[PDB]
Amino acid sequence: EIRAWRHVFKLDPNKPIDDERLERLCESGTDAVIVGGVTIDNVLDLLARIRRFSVPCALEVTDVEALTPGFDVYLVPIVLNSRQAEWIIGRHHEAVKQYGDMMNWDEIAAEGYCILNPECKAAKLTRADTELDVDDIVAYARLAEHLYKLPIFYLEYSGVYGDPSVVDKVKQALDQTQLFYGGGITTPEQAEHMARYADTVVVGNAIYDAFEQALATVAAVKQ
Amino acid sequence: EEIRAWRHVFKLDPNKPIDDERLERLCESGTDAVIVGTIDNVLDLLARIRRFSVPCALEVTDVEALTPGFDVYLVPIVLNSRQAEWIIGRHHEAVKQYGDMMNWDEIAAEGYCILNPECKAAKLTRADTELDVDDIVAYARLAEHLYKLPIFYLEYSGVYGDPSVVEKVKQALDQTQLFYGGGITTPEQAEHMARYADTVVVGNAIYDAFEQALATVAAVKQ
Repeated sequence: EIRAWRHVFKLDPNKPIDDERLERLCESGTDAVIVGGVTIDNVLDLLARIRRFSVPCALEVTDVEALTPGFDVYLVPIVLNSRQAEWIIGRHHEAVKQYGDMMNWDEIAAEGYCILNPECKAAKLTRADTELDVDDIVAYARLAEHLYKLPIFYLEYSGVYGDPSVVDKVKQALDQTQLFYGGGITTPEQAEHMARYADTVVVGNAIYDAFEQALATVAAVKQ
Repeated sequence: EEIRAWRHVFKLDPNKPIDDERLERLCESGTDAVIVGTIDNVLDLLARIRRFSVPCALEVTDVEALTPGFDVYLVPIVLNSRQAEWIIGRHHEAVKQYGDMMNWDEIAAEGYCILNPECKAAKLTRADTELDVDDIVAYARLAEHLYKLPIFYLEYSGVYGDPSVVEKVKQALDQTQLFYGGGITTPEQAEHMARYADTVVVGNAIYDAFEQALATVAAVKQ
């Protein structure tokens, strides 16, 4: 169950990670490892290596081409602040049309993304409106919680460390919907601060850029 | 209200005059609910409906707020719209302005799949109506297992759909309730859609063929 996740690592399947690092990462105490791009073979190869360990393993499906059976959870982004229906339901429709019959709905959890960094690749691809004040962001969180009833609302700051006060304000609006935070977490203090408000804190880039610090984020959140 | 129990509902257009006689027969018909689809005029119609014992719902299509006094507020989300404003845009605007004083316990989302291109709703929302049964089933799954909406709404407004298609959609849904609306003018048409749809919606027929529209209730109930 995702509700228990407090710290998760996110691995880029196009980025290499040696076996000794993968071991240290998977046995670090993190609650889950998310594979997030991407080819189907590389996704399967990485999964097989993770399965050496007992850590829950999830796939974040950003493109149907890399959709792979065998994961514990399928995290499905909905870009709530996108200007294009494509990134809100369109691509989802295409994927569900083709693969819906083989999907186990118990393993699928939608993530109501609110992409907040304009300089990020995700923002540009999805045509996200990042010019948002806290009230805008709060409105999205409330939509996720009450109207769409998504399992997850996800504040995505990508390569920048977000505003902890915004994360705190969003949390107040949420309840049944879980609050995920991602963005520029490199130090344990950064991890700890966001973890005070976010249900679940996601650590990605630091894995490749500052591995030892990335490992330290676990205890900072979980202790 | 426990909307899962609804089998038959009447939908009234507040811009179309309805006399007290027909309103009363409708409200006392045994229908599970009367859905209302100027603010002082909506309130007037509400008050007239309140003289009886039938649940009254407001389907909200404009940013906002919600006119107070209804038992249930129904919020359409047009899943097959090609524009984000009909899926999240206007909903975001509304929640931003009025979200601090909204009672979500009285609000139910309707995952709409608009299936008649000739209607105003389809044209306004830029709905993709050219959908095969697989397309519609895909929307039904999105409504229940990605989005988690209590209602998936097949809207053929004016035209009578294929009951076989409605059967397939129902077979794809689990906990999400299937509403059907479209061209129901006879009790036979109502009963046949009612064996697959959880809830059938009778609208137009109220105005041009009242006796037959009234007869749709018993057809569904029996």
